[PDB]
Amino acid sequence: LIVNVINGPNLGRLGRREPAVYGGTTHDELVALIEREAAELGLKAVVRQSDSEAQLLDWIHQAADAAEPVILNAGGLTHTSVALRDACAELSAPLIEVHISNVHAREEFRRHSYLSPIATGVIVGLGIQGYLLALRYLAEH
Amino acid sequence: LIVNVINGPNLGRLGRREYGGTTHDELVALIEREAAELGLKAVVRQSDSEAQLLDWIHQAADAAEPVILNAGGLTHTSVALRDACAELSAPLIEVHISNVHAREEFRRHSYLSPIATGVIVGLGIQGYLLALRYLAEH
Amino acid sequence: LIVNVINGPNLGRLGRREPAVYGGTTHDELVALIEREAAELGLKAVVRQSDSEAQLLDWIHQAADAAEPVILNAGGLTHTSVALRDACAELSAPLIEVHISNVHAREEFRRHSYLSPIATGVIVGLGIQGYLLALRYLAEH
Amino acid sequence: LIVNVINGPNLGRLGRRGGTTHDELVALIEREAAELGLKAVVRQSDSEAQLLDWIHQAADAAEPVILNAGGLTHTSVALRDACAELSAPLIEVHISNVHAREEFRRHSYLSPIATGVIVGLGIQGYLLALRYLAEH
Amino acid sequence: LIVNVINGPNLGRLGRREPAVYGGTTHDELVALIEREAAELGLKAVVRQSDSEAQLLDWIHQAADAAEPVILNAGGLTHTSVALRDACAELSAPLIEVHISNVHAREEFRRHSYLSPIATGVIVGLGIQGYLLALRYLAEH
Amino acid sequence: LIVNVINGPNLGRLGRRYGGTTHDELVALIEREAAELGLKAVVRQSDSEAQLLDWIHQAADAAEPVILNAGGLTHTSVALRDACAELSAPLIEVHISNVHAREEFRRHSYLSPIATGVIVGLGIQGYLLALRYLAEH
Amino acid sequence: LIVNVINGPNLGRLGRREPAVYGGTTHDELVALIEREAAELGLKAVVRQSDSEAQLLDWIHQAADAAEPVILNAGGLTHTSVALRDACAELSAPLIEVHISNVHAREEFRRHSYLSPIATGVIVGLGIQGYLLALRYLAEH
Amino acid sequence: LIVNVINGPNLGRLGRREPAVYGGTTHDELVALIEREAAELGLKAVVRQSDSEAQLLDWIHQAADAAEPVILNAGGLTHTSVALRDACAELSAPLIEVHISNVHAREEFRRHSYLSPIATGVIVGLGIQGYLLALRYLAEH
Amino acid sequence: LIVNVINGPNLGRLGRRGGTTHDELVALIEREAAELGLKAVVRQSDSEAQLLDWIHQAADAAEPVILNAGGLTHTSVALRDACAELSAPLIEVHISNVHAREEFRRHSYLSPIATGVIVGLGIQGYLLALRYLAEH
Amino acid sequence: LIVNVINGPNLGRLGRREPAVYGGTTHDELVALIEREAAELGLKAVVRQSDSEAQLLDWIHQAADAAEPVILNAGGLTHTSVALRDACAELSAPLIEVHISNVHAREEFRRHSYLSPIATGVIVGLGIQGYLLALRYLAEH
Amino acid sequence: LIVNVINGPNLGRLGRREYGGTTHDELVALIEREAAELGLKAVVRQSDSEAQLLDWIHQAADAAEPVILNAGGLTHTSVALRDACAELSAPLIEVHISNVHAREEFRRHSYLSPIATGVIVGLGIQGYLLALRYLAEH
Amino acid sequence: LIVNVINGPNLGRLGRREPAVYGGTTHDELVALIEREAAELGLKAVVRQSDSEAQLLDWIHQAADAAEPVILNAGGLTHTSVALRDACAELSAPLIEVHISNVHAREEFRRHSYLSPIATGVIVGLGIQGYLLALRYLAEH
Ligand SMILES: O=C(O)c1cc(NCc2cccc([N+](=O)[O-])c2)cc(C(=O)O)c1
Ligand SMILES: O=C(O)c1cc(NCc2cccc([N+](=O)[O-])c2)cc(C(=O)O)c1
Ligand SMILES: O=C(O)c1cc(NCc2cccc([N+](=O)[O-])c2)cc(C(=O)O)c1
Ligand SMILES: O=C(O)c1cc(NCc2cccc([N+](=O)[O-])c2)cc(C(=O)O)c1
Ligand SMILES: O=C(O)c1cc(NCc2cccc([N+](=O)[O-])c2)cc(C(=O)O)c1
Ligand SMILES: O=C(O)c1cc(NCc2cccc([N+](=O)[O-])c2)cc(C(=O)O)c1
Ligand SMILES: O=C(O)c1cc(NCc2cccc([N+](=O)[O-])c2)cc(C(=O)O)c1
Ligand SMILES: O=C(O)c1cc(NCc2cccc([N+](=O)[O-])c2)cc(C(=O)O)c1
Ligand SMILES: O=C(O)c1cc(NCc2cccc([N+](=O)[O-])c2)cc(C(=O)O)c1
Ligand SMILES: O=C(O)c1cc(NCc2cccc([N+](=O)[O-])c2)cc(C(=O)O)c1
Repeated sequence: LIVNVINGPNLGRLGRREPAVYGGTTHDELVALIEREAAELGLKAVVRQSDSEAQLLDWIHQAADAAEPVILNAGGLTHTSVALRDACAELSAPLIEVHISNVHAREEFRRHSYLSPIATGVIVGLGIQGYLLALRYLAEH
Repeated sequence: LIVNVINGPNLGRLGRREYGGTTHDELVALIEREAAELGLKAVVRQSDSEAQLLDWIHQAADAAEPVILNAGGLTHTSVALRDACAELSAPLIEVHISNVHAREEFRRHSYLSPIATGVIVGLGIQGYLLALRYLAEH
Repeated sequence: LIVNVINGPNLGRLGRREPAVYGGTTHDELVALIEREAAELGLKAVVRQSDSEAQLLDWIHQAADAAEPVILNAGGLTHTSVALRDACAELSAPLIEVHISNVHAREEFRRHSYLSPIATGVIVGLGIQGYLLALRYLAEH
Repeated sequence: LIVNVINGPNLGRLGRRGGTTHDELVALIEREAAELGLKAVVRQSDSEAQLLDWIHQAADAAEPVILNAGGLTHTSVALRDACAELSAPLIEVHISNVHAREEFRRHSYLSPIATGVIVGLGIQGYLLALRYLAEH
Repeated sequence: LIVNVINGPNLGRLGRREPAVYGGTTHDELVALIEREAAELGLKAVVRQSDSEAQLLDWIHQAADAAEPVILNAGGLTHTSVALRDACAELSAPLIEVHISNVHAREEFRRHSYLSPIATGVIVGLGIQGYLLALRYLAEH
Repeated sequence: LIVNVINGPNLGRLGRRYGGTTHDELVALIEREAAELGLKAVVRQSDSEAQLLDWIHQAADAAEPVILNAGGLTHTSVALRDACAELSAPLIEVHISNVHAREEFRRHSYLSPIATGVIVGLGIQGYLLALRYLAEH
Repeated sequence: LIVNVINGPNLGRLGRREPAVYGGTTHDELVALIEREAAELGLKAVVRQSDSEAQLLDWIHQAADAAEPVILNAGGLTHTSVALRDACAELSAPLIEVHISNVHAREEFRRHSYLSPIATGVIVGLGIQGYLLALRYLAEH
Repeated sequence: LIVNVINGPNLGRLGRREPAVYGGTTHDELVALIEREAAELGLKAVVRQSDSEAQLLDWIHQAADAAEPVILNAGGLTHTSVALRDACAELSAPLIEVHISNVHAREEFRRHSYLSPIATGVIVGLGIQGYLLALRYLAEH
Repeated sequence: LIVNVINGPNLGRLGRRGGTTHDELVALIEREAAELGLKAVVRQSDSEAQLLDWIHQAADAAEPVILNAGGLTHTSVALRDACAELSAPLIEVHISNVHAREEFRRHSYLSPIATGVIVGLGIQGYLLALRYLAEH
Repeated sequence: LIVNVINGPNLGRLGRREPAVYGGTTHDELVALIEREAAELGLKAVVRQSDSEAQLLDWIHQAADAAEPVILNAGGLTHTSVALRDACAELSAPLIEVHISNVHAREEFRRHSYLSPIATGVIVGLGIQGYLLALRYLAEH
Repeated sequence: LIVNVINGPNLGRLGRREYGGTTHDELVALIEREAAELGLKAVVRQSDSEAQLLDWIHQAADAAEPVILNAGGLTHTSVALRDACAELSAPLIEVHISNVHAREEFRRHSYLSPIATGVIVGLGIQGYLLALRYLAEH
Repeated sequence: LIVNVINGPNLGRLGRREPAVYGGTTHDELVALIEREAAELGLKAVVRQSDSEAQLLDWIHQAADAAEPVILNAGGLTHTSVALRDACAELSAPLIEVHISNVHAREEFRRHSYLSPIATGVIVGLGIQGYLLALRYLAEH
């Protein structure tokens, strides 16, 4: 089973920026770390990142079409794109929203999510380890 | 390293009446075994009483011990619980079995989330094990 | 047929005082007034009062295991206790919420109820006799 | 003592998508009324104007009112006003549990100036309203 | 110049109630007072009351058709009817909203009028005298 | 295959200050189209909530569809909504003007959540297009 | 009987420009008309204007101590000043709020008044004549 | 006469995803169906779809300079995009906002729109036929 | 001549991560109240039901109350109703300035029914409130 | 050590209207009491009152320059004057807000204060003693 | 060519700030020199008195003189100000020294902004100099 | 010394329609004035426009990485885009927001900006000159 991990706006600048907020692991490094861990779990992971909403929707259609699960961290889109939420609503396989930071201890507007109500589950504020714990849930279903 | 798992009211009624599946005494064994398997000691206690929860959260404060907590309904009502928890130096992880952001609008706000290290929602009984794992690393 | 009447915080000092917004009847004379009406319609009503939210929950628990119906007047907790709502959600058997005073005349915080949406029905502002009226609903189903 | 039972718009439709038509409820009420020594005058209208005149008449004659106003329960100040004048008890009644439903059904204009409220106890709620009046 | 005085629902009950609100004058006397003042001011006045919205809507249509000013006290309808407002918005002549009591000192729900924004002017809380001040406004324009 | 077209408060006043064209021209226009489509259309207009509620009850009992333009009652009357909810056949809300370009209070509608669909701002043809949707159900 | 007419900030600017929002009558001409009208009514009108809040407080204080009625158009202070409210609260004689323009046909902030809920009545939109009308209310006490 | 029919994010999935509403007609077919209807009415219907907000913006820019009509189903963007609204306001030919499903009967955030207050009119909940319906309006006016 | 000083949830934790412990607090309050002609009973509980019992006893005994209900200030309708019953003065004290804090701390169920409130003046609040009671 | 007791609008009229609510103590009796109290404690109280916002500003500016502590009862301006807050935030010394009446048992608009969030503390509802209690806090720091 | 620079409450206190480091006296001299460098005359006044502010605004209205106004807190609280300012027929520029959008919620609404020609915020005392430069060109 | 001037969606069509709300000067003419002016200050301006949020985020990343200041008119995204705010938050050099029109004289949705609270400052309503007055600030530091 393939499992898509999809990262949204600004997330390709992970590690080089905001290390005190998002940890020091880079995104090139995130991919490898997650690839390694899906393998160990008997899963295969496609980890991708984009600053373009249109790209994100395309990858979401692709997963919806393959019946593939999806670990999504939309960055700021989470609280703004109806378009995104509509795309993830097609997903037969489970959907796990992840955010490295604790969205709830942060600005007011980061506390409302157009995606949370249609997701299997959500993990927030557990750093980069939030992706791996998401794989783990999927590997068990 | 001792890890505190705390379950708020009505959580003694787990399993009985439908999600999963698992009962409370069962959940105790899953977590307890998983924890040791990770090299951790876990006490798991449930309570229908705010004062009992506050007491456990005080004892864990004094003891600098990490806390994992499904406070339940009190998540959305209790300022006392929130202030009890703010004292914690060790990580605190909020766990909810169901996906609360897909429920009534009043479970969509949590007094605990903004003072918590992290939050895990909608992943079932597995949530606890995942919190246990995060703690094993930090 | 075993009907449960539960009374939450502050109702213990009924009659006693204040007696003008709730009326003359004591808590003990309430038990007895119900206990008799319980007979007059053929059921065996259990009446209990506690200021402790936890006792109440324990009692709602029992009634759920027993599949026994519930008449509930949970003082102020009505408006602030999700856990009390949650425990009441479990009732196979009917739940009648009763408030002695017309809570819709009183302060605004008193005009929303967490219990109201998961209850079979609500009786409000018919005084002490409202408990009795709801005993009669249970007789008829 | 003549208790008035007034029923609002759409309530003549009773029994359609309790198969109790309006006409049947009038008989279940009138029985219980006298099975308690009271005269119950049960009426229905789709006209706000009409209901307002009915409440006028009860106002002018110190008679108790049991009111299920339907929609107008949430919309009508003119109805709130008229029911304010009732010196005798007013008991607002609704067959379904309005709190289990849409948010707009959760506010009532009537509830605050009413003596008491019965909700979602089906049709026996009208009857219970009477038993209360039975005690005055 | 014919001027229209229209009164909404419950306004036939002037005399009752409260005598505290409201005041002493019955609808009849008010009707008689208005006609007296209107002649005295050199205008003909037609005072009608109804508890019926459609009835009030027709009285307004005719005033639109005839280019007659209206002095309007709609009772509750002030705060609830788009129909009435829509209808009054067709009046080419002046429209003066009048209320007997001080609606800004009463229930929050009375502090909003659908008519106020499309009226020429508004007089409130000045009792029965209000109609006669409205009258005077109309006579000078 | 009958379609009820019901207009609400004020729409009697059409053509004398929606668009031009009178109410009488409207009924005429709606019939010719309904016939052009193998439908019979009964177009009535009241100012009374009572009169409307009643027509809705009749369409309910007869399982006829309704094109409704309730005027201001769209935004005020829960009564009108409950009667409309009874309908088993389609219900199509229509407005002549664009209710979303006007005052705020006109931008929420008690009917829309329980209607099949809504047509706003396309003037009088708004009714015509609605019948045509009913033609293909 | 002494009657006090008090105009708040900007109302010294009356007549000049001249707005079609307010009349072409200057604030001087307004004084003349009121005192004149009051004389015809057998009242004695003192008409004063200020841009200073504190000065309006002093005049209200002075009206309170002499138990004289007040016709008030506080301009915009209506909407912002609690201090004016508290000072007007202590009047025993009537207080009639007057605005030249219809303030419900205007912007949102002009549609709440700190004063309305404590005034005897309010006249809004009838132009300069509103002051004369309020005089008539007062002449008839 | 050229009419532009513009479909927003996720409308490429038309037919493949949840059919209760939006139906079982794919996007390809709709273009055929729209194209045929235009022939019948003596119109040329250009039908296009993009997940790219910038691609939509460009198409709407073009429709403006050409003064061509626009039928627009912007999907989610309806509720989240100001850029879209602004470009649309900029059109001089009519703009019919079309939505396949009854937006007003779903989640509250689908109940407010950016485009509607600047649209000629709006069609909702009439399925794929809305688009045919909007064409008819355009054919006559 | 008795004053009740009742302390809510978490306040048993004082001086531990403010400085002054709860045992110091009682010490301070008792002496100062003695210095004023009063006798002060200073109780503290994390349990809502116990606070109710302490407020009940005081309503019965017509003794004044000083109350730092902790978080219970913003959640407990029960507690408030219990305090509504008090006939002698009810003074609300918070050690910190609850208005410079989170939004939910800027609203109290209690304040609207207390004689008055003292906020943000640390431990001296209690003593200050004892001094309002000496004078009445 | 000098303490600034500043009283806002209407407070000059203490001891006159509204003996219930504000007490029987006059402002002159207040200025005296506070002065005697200061002596007993080792402080020198400077008590001033004004209905003028510009004046209170002046006074707070002066306290700021002298790094003197301020006890302020701002009257209405508590709820309205951002300019007041601004001047107060400049104080190095403690700032204790005082209200004679329990503002939290009165109109909602008094329930919220611009100053409270930047005050050392607030004492409300204890009548005139509240000024002496504030003094006494400043005597210990 | 006369330009009115009007400073509202608390602005007499610049330099004993918390808001730059320059004083009101000094700012008066900055502005005057720049205005003259720009072919203009700037009258710079500050008052803590709303009534005073209205007067100057009345005068500049009657003179059809443009206005640079930094109204302090009154920006958020005075309709009387809004009203006085609406009368001006020459441009009105609202200036603030500090970024108001980055502070309290109450600072994010203005009675003036809606009827100002334009607004300049966050750019320090320099905001006054640029405002002048716009009036210099139009 | 590089200064990035970056313009959002729709800004390409500057000059063309409008010339009322923001207009007259085309985007090219704009690029020329800014350049002519940036030089006279001893700066170099890079002026780019785009309809694409991704592209906009890309240019902010570049400025962010280069430590160059940014004058940004994001247009609509001012109000809608978290990701752009997060991208802007990483800049270490001043960020200045500019809008040609006065955004506070317009619709309510335009009266809130995600970037103002993280910008150095904002210039609004001075049209094109805003940009030139923004360079001028940068030249001073
Ligand atoms: O807006 C949000 O809720 C949000 C946005 C983002 N944006 C992505 C981002 C923002 C700033 C900087 C980076 N980065 O990785 O350099 C990445 C992340 C997160 C999170 O993972 O917790 C949450
Ligand atoms: O309101 C909540 O946030 C909440 C409350 C609760 N309450 C405990 C509870 C309520 C109903 C039923 C059970 N149960 O386990 O049978 C347990 C649980 C959960 C959860 O982890 O899904 C979330
Ligand atoms: O929060 C409520 O709506 C509520 C609270 C209460 N509180 C219980 C209570 C409070 C104060 C005093 C008494 N009592 O028994 O004198 C009882 C009662 C009722 C009622 O039955 O109408 C309703
Ligand atoms: O809701 C209102 O704004 C309103 C309603 C009404 N309703 C008419 C009314 C209601 C109850 C009783 C009577 N009456 O005359 O006994 C009359 C009047 C007035 C008024 O003239 O101040 C204002
Ligand atoms: O409040 C509304 O949404 C509303 C009210 C109405 N009211 C009907 C109406 C009011 C005033 C005048 C007329 N007329 O035809 O002269 C008709 C119509 C429409 C519409 O179809 O756009 C919408
Ligand atoms: O804010 C208000 O409600 C308000 C303000 C004012 N402001 C006083 C004012 C503003 C602009 C111009 C003038 N004037 O007379 O030159 C006077 C007047 C009126 C009114 O009398 O209708 C209402
Ligand atoms: O609900 C509140 O705003 C509140 C809560 C509390 N909670 C009591 C508390 C919580 C955590 C720690 C302690 N403590 O022992 O220092 C005390 C205190 C205060 C106060 O006195 O300012 C105010
Ligand atoms: O608006 C307020 O919160 C407010 C206003 C005021 N206004 C002062 C005031 C109003 C009416 C009468 C008097 N007085 O001194 O006779 C004084 C006082 C108080 C208080 O000390 O509790 C509180
Ligand atoms: O309320 C505002 O938006 C506001 C208030 C003020 N108040 C003036 C002020 C308040 C406190 C302290 C000072 N000062 O001179 O140190 C000045 C200034 C400014 C500004 O120029 O950016 C903005
Ligand atoms: O919503 C805004 O804050 C906003 C949006 C926009 N949208 C950009 C835009 C919209 C329509 C037309 C054009 N144009 O240049 O033709 C440009 C501009 C401006 C401004 O520069 O004042 C401000």
